[PDB]
Amino acid sequence: GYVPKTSLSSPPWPEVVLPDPVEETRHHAEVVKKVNEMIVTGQYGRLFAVVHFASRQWKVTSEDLILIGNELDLACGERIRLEKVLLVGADNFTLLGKPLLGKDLVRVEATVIEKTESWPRIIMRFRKRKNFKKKRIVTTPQTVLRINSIEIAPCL
Amino acid sequence: SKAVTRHRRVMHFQRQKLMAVTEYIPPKPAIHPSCLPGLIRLLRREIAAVFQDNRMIAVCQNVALSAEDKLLMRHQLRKHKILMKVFPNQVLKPFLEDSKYQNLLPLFVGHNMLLVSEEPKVKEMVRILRTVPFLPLLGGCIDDTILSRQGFINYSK
Amino acid sequence: FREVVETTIIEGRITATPKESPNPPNPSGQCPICRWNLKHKYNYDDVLLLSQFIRPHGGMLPRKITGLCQEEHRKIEECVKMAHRAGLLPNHRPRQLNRYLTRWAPGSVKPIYKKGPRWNRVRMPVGSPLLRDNVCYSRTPWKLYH
RNA sequence: UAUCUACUUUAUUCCUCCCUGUACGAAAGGACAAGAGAAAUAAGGCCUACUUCACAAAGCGCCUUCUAAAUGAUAUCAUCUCAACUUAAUACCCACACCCAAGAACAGGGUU
RNA sequence: CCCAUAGUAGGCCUAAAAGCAGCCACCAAUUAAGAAAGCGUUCAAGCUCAACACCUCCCAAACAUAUA
Ligand SMILES: [Zn+2]
Repeated sequence: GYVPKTSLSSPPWPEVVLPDPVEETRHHAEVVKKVNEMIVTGQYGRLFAVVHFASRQWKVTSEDLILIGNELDLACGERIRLEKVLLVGADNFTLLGKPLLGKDLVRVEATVIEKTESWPRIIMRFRKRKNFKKKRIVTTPQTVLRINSIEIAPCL
Repeated sequence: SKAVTRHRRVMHFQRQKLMAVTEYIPPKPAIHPSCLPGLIRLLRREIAAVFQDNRMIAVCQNVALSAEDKLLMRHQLRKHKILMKVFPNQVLKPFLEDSKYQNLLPLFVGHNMLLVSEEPKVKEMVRILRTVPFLPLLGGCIDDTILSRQGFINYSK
Repeated sequence: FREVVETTIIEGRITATPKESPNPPNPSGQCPICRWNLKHKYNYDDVLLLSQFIRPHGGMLPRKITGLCQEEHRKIEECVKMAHRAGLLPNHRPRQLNRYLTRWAPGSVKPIYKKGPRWNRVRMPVGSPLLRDNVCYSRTPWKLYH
C-alpha cells in the first residue's frame, strides 16, 4: 500500500502521537499533586472565579461589584455563597470543572449592597402612515453584589 | 405566465432546491474498472499446400513496382512454372513454425512475395532483375536448406 | 535510450538504459501510475513524477511508450504544461511574471474588460479540471475558478 | 432676479510631385513606405505687414502643430503554441501708496 | 500512413455520355479494388473512398492545499 512521497501522498498536517494513558495518568497524578501542594502551602496570590450567577457568567475577583438585573429578595447586607463556580484561576494554576467545580473545593462569598431600579428605559413603537405610535417607560429592579472572598480548598 | 411557455420558465426556489437535491448520483466503485485486468483456414490450407508443393523457394520485396511492371514480371515468370504469391506475413509467422522452419522465422516481414518453384529459372529471373537497379533477392530455402543470395548465385548458376 | 550520433557519418547507439524500481506495490495494475498507488495523489508541484514522462526538450512522451492510462496521460500532459509555466522545469529548454496553476497558454487569453453581473460573472480559470478527483484534505474542494 | 448639485485652460485630411510610371505582373496594369510641396480643418499663439482700426483689441492676416515569425511535442512526419522555449513620455510649471501688457473683487507683475 | 490492374469505353437510350445524364443487371479475374461512394471533365483522361500487402465608468477585495 506504498505511495511515494508526492505533494498529495500524505496529508499536509504533521502527525501527532498522543502519549500512552499509563504514563499519562501517572503524569496527571504528579501534576495534581503539585498543584494541591500549592493550595495546601498557600502559594497562590489572588484568585479569580468564573461564576454562573443568575443567567450569565461573571468573571470575578475579590473586592468587586456585580450588577444584577433582578431583585434577589434579600436584605441589604446579607452574605451569600455563590454556587456554580466553573473556573478558578490563580497566577500559576487554574482549575476548571466539567462543567461546575466541587462545592468542597471553591467557596465564593458576596454581600448585597444595594437594591436599586434602573434608569428609565424607553420602549417606543412607530409605523409610518398607519397612525401607530406607542410609548412605554420601563425600569427594571437591580441589586449590586460585592464579592468578598474567593477561598480555595485542597480537595484534589 | 401560463404553465406551458415558449421559454423554460423559472422555477419556484424550493422547486429548484428539490430538483438539485434529487439529482442523479452515479455509483462509484472503489477501484476504477479500466484500471483492472474461414479465409484464415483458406490461407492455412492453401499456403500449407504450397509448403509441400515446392522443392525450391525464393522471395523478394515486391512492392517497388508499377501495375503494368508487375504485369511484365508476372508474364516473364509466367514463362516459367514458378509462382508468385502476395500474402500476409501475419499468418505466415505461424506458418513457418508449423512447417518446422526455424532458420526461416527471421525471414518473412514487411512487403514480400513468394517465388515458389520446382524448376530453377531463378538465374534467368536474376537476369530480369539485373536490368532494374533495385528489388534485391531475399534468401530462400530449397529442401530444408537455406539459400543466401550468394547461394542463389551458386545454385542458380 | 538510443541516440543518433553523427558527424558524413550517422550511427545509432543504445546508451544507458534505465529501469523501473523492482517492487511496484500494486502489481497487476495497468498504468505506471496505477501500479504505484498514484491515481489521484500527484499535482503539478511534484516534478520528480512529472519529469519521468518528459522529453529532454520539454515535450511529452507518447502514450504507447509510457504505457499510461488515457486519463493519466491527459493529466500528466496538463500538469507538465502547468509546471513549465511555473518555472519548475528549467532544464527542459531547447538551448518575467511569476505564475502557478495556469490552465491556458499565457499569450492567448484576452483580458476580462466586462466582468458580468453577479449572476453571470466571467470568472478566471485557475488550475485544471482534469485534477478534480485528487485527494483534497480540506473540506472545501479545489476552487477551479477565481 | 439661479438656492443646491455638477462644471468653469485634460493634430488630422485632401491634392500634386517624387521614389517610379520601378517593386509585383507576363501583357493590360501598376506599389509602397519615406520624402518634398500646396491646401483645408482643428488646436495653440501672435500683430511685422494687410484689413476693421490706431499708446491697443482683432481677422479676412501671419506663426507653430511630435499580433508575426522560426523551432517544435501531445500524435517521433507535420502542426502559428488556450504545448513549453527563442524573437519582434517627453515638454510646461516649481523662490503703504503708485503704475501695469495682471485684473470683476481678491490675487499677480513692476516701482533702482 | 498506405493503395488501386483487368472482362470494359457494362449493355440500351444517347452526337458519345464509359462507375460517375438516365433504365436495368449488378456476375467476374488473380490473393484482391464497387459494373462504383465523393471531385472532375461535352465525352474522355485525370484526383480521393471502401478493399488488397505493415499493422456616462469594469464593477466587493480576493483566494485552487490544515481534517466539518
Ligand atoms: Zn490506471
